[PDB]
Amino acid sequence: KNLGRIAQIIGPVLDVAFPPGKMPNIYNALIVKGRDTAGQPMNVTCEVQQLLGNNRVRAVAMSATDGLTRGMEVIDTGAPLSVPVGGATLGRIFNVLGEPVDNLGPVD
Amino acid sequence: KKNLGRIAQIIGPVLDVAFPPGKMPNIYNALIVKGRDTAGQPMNVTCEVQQLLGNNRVRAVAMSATDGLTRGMEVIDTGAPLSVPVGGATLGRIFNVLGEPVDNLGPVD
Amino acid sequence: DEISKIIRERIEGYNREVKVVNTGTVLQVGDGIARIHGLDEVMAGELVEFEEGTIGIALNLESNNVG
Amino acid sequence: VDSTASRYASALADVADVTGTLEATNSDVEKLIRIFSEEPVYYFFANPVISIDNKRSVLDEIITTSGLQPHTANFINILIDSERINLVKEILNEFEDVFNKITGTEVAVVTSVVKLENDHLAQIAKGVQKITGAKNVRIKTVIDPSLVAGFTIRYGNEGSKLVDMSVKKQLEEIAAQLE
Repeated sequence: KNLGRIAQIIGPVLDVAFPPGKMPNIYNALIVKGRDTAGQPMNVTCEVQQLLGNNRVRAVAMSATDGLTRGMEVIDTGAPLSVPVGGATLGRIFNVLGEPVDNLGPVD
Repeated sequence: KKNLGRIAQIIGPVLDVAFPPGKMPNIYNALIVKGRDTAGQPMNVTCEVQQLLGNNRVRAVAMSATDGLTRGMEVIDTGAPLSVPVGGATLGRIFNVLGEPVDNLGPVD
Repeated sequence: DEISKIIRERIEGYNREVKVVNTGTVLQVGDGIARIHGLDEVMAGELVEFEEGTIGIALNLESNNVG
Repeated sequence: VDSTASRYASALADVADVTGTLEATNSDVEKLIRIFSEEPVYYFFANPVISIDNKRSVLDEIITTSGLQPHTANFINILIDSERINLVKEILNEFEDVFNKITGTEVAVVTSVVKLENDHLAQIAKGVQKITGAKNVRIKTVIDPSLVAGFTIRYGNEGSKLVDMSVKKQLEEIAAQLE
């Protein structure tokens, strides 16, 4: 739940600062609320692949990192990568992280 | 031109020179070391810059022998790349990169 | 310890001098790239322009510098 | 700990030991720590896109407005000319520790819900003086309502040695009822 900041991004890898005591465990998702090319807000996820220490965690972004400036507000989920499961999954094509791309509709 | 650079680090063919904080030579300029040989006469080791190292320091490239240069020598910028004589003058003379006629003949235009 | 008002004023004035909101400065330019100081609000891939307009794009967005 | 910084602070502590101004220099670096708890002066000194001459001027101004010896100021001048200015916070945080080292005043840290008297502080201080060889033993307390039964003491080079009498009984018997 801790709200973090961007230190560095280098292509798809990231450096996310965090509160001095609280830190995500390794393989926790990182929600970075960004913007589009015209500034409408969009979300790019990341995954903690390493904990470098000194309140910095290494994050590999599942989406392309065009839309994410340095110092941007990063939000932690605490739990690992959640995906919807059940009868909704049958017959629908998904992305990497459960958000479907058949465009019949959203998930349930 | 009209400045003074200090040799700071010589790892063989590469040279670290420091300049006054304002005046800094462009990339691919031509330094000229006012060095000396083993006989002490003022001998030149012309020098091409490749990269701004930062912290008012640059990294360079020596166009001739490095054996005989000390940390604390002096160097002068020309403000331009290594100019070479052109035209009908340079016809029939051995030439080096320093624009020097190497064969035992007189000077050039 | 005592931070005087002339000292504080000179510090803040120089910091405003070096840190302009839209811009930054050049640290090192080695063989076709640049490590730019500052630019804490810029976007990776978003084009930058130097003095005398020689255009460049930004990739290596590090913490001290940006590539 | 032969860090990038510990050689600098040990050199300054050695200079203060030979010259004989150690307890003054600790107050000096406390003033400098209070200086470098702030962001603007630390950003002024750390960042590499400010020329050296105004740095000289403003450090001389801070020395004149704070009244210090060149015994201290030469260290900061050496730091800036060697571009280790980014680690002044580290050097000054470890210099009090190397002062405790070469002047034998071990910091003792305890944490509990503690509301102690001079008896607890004095007796545990003299005990750890006996078992650790402190010239003078000095104390510190931390008040935290988490630990119920007893305390949790920390000491050593980096607080590395720990013998807690609050929850080791707890966790020991929690692990031992299954064992």
